[PDB]
Amino acid sequence: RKLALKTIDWVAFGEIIPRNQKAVANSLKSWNETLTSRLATLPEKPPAIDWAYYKANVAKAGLVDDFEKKFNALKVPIPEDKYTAQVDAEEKEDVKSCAEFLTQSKTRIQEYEKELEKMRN
Amino acid sequence: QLEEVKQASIKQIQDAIDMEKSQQALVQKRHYLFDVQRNNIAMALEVTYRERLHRVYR
Repeated sequence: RKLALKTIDWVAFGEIIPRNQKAVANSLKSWNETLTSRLATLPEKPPAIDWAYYKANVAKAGLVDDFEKKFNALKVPIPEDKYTAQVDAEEKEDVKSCAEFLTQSKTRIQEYEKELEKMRN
Repeated sequence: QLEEVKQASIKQIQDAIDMEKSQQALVQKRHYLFDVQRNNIAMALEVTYRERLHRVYR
């Protein structure tokens, strides 16, 4: 498993953030840099066990059979969420970055650009 | 006479430039934070499943 599917560019996230979090982005960038590099290394999982070999060749062949029906049944989970509240914070921070600031910016850039049509006089 | 007309033309474009860029900037990075963040998250959930298979097999 590689980087989580969503990829935003490393300079477009990494220059710009709300004023409330301004210094925390440049740290969180480096924290996500070490995590994305640290996770990109790993073969996700080992091989299986050759069982008929292990049962023949460990001459304690009945200790072996416990560990078959145990290991063949005993399956590992992937770790869970605890911080996808960053996606709700991202929808709220897009309502802020887009809609709230976008429409407010479109009336303020127009406040100047309508004064630039007045400056044509 | 000449000063004020050129002065206004400068000062207006000064405030115009930053604000269309300020618009774009807030959107793009912040959308660009989101999917960034969630990389970093999902990165680890597979490792741990991944790594686990090796660890338990050992």
